[PDB]
Amino acid sequence: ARAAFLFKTVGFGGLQNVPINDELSSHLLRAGNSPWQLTQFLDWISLGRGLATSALVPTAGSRYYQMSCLLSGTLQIPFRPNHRWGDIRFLRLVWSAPTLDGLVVAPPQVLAQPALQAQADRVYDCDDYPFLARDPRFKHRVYQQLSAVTLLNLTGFGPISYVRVDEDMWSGDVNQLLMNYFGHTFAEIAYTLCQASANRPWEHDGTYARMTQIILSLFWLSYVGVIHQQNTYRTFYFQCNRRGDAAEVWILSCSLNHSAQIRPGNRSLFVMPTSPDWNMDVNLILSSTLTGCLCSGSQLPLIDNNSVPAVSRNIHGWTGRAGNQLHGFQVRRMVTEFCDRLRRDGVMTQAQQNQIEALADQTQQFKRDKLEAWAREDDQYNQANPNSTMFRTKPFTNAQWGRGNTGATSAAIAALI
Amino acid sequence: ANVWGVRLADSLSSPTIETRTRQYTLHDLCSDLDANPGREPWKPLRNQRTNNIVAVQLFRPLQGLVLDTQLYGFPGAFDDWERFMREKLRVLKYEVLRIYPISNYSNEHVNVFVANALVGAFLSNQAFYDLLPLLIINDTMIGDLLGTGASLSQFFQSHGDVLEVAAGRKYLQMENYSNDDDDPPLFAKDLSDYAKAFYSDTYEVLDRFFWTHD
Amino acid sequence: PRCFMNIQLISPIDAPILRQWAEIIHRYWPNPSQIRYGAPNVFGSANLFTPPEVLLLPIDHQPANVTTPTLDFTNELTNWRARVCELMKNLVDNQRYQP
Repeated sequence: ARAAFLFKTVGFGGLQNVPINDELSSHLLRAGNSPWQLTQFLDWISLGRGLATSALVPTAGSRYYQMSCLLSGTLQIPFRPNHRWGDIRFLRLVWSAPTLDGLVVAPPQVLAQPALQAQADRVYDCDDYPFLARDPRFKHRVYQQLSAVTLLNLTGFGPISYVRVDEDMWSGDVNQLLMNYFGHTFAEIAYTLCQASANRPWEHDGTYARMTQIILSLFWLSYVGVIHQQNTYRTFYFQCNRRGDAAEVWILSCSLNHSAQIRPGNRSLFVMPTSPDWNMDVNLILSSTLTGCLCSGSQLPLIDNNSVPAVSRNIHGWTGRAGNQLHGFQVRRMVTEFCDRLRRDGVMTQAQQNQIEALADQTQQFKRDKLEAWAREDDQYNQANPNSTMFRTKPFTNAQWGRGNTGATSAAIAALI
Repeated sequence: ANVWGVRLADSLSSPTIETRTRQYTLHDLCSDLDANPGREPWKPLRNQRTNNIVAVQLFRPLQGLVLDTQLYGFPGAFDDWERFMREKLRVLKYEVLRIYPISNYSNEHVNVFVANALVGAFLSNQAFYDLLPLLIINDTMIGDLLGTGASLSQFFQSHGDVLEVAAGRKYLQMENYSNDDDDPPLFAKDLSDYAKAFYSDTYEVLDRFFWTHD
Repeated sequence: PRCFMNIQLISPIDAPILRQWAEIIHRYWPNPSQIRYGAPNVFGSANLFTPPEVLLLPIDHQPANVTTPTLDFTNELTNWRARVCELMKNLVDNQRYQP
């Protein structure tokens, strides 16, 4: 499938250096030395029915964002034409391994030394350094999160699911494996998968590939509300009736009422949003998490160069010369279209969708306001902070509070049955 | 050019020219089992003092020698070895005839590696009159050699879609050897165990497999 | 000593015995192989001297050919005791053990 492995190092819209401050690492390295903080990252969700929030990190938006800033700073050292490990600070940072592991304070001499400079947009290959280049396995392991960084990094905007629908995803072992999780919350099986590859990413055309395909696909179908109690996908569909809020629990169900048919014809596409409120959502992060493994086990298609910023084009590992341009939206009009075509089916009443929209856009308002306020606070911080710099999250613009451009995309992603 | 102790070219002599390979068929098998007077498929080499034949290197397919010499049996005289050879050969000739008629067909593919397993079984003086249709290559010996699960685990052994063997023998030292200044070494390719190689048909899956192999 | 791995350091009639000894050994000392074990997702791995999920053996593994017991007498152990037995034989063939 894929024997080529690369990545890139983040750029900035105006910062002369890394904005990472040791404080972040510390409050994360309070335990251990890992470069990936997967465990409490995932557990920091507070079950996702609500979020975990702090001044240091109010959202896993912020969490993973600084995770990224950190690891961007981290990689600086060992990875050069002059590859190496040990005794050169990156804000007192030192690894302790030839496999480039362990993270502690610089030695006294190394505390005095100047830190390694950084550069922006520093794309590289993940196969140059020899040590890990001897162990395929830990290499793959790290790659599934190098990707999680990279993909979100490649765009001035958010994450993307590479949704794919294909028939062979029906098989005996398949529906077998399916059977394991009836009446099950998406999030928990996501956890199981994080496990079942963190141990070992399954092999290229693994059973579990087709599975997670089913998972994310049915997820997004319910997400748009594509399938439902009557429009059913081999009679399976998640639920979360509490719609209108920032937390959903979509769960497997079988409908013995009507079933919708899958015509032949394999299809797929690449979805992002256009509202930077996703910081309440998690499902995007897990989809990212798994799609990373999908890459690290299976060589996957690429997108058009024009689909991405010019400086970030023609990437062997990610940026091919063709591939379906992204698909953006905003959750507000997302649930709008969702409930609307649902009632189009006549399984509702009008006041239903209406009372949905009320609370939904109420929440939209409030939390956008909170977002912008925290932005102001961080600005004043920077003003007070000539030397201890940071961005809680990927900096944004109000220009990102409008059209989802999702209109025809509705029918597009809808015609994937 | 003088590397650490060696002094070599400073300009090339490397050609580019190559040819095409042989394909194997029935009368291929036959003639190879004919040991053509004058076109015999071996090269009996010698020392280099008085140049006395003391070894041979083989032209596969005649290989498949996998076990201890102490079961082989053959004289210390060159000619004697060859006549005993010719005898047993024409015997197994009559045999393979019994199995397949000379006119049953004309020419057709057969797994050479299989033929060499037969070589070894015969010379080993052990029975093989049970692995017989397995000779005939229908389309791809890979699936053919891999269809079976347990038989004669002493030539070949299958693990998954893999077959694992040591390739047929190439050299043989004879009974006049004396470790002379004129004795070029075969490098232990005549041993009853000096190597192991492994096939299915493809790189990647075994490249996977090796995380669980030395 | 060097001679301990150098059979050339003695004449094979000055001491034919030890010469054939080392020679035999170099040619026949038993051969090792390995095998897998268990299921990783339920057992894991503690093997760190070796690629994951491997299990060596000082011996070569030989599969069987039918579900019944097998009548086997070409074993490197069979052949092995045979080796040392004939070594004794050749030994006692000495001219000097019959006055």
